[PDB]
Amino acid sequence: SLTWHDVIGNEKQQAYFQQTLQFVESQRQAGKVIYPPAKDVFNAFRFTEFGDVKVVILGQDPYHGPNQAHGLCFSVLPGVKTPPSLVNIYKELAQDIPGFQIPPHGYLQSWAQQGVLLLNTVLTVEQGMAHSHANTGWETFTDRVIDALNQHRNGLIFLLWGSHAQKKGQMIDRQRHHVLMAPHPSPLSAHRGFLGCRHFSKTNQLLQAQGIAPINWQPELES
Ligand SMILES: [Cl-]
Repeated sequence: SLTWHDVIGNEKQQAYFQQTLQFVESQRQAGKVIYPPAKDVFNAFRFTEFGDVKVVILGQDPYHGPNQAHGLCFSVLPGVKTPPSLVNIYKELAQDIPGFQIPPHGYLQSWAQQGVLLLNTVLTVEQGMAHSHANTGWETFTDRVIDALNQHRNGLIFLLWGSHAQKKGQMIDRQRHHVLMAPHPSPLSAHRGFLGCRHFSKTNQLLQAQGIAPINWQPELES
């Protein structure tokens, strides 16, 4: 029943956090193209409340091209070309989940509505520049996010894809929470151990073992 407000609202008063927001705003004011739009930065928290989190998936940076990032890792809004990482996520789901169909869009917010926290560890990026906002304080913030989930929840499933995400989750209590590892679904590593990981069926097995409803991984468009 605890909310993000309850467990991490205190971050608003932290110097590092205020300095992160001040930096992003100054960059925007200077004419830097920063993604996602300001109104979307915290969408993962909007769409999966703290007490509602069942599954945590980490990304690193928001997508850095136009029309892509909207505040959820890996997702793009309807009408946008499915980026390479999500192409591979979808390929895995098609093999892993009976009856899953690769959708003609990349919008994953229906996963968030079911309790899948779609968290990037860095929450903004300058256009075309990977890792541009890596050392701005966002990693501090998302460290606090992961610590809150680790300490104040039990039985979460963390899907940690790639070395950055796995290092990010190094403090997660692996007895109290269920951590699943695979490489990043980017084409740079998908074919070297992500494809075949079966994380989506495994996640559902673990949820069912707890008496929790499994995720319907088939993404839905707005109605
Ligand atoms: Cl990608």
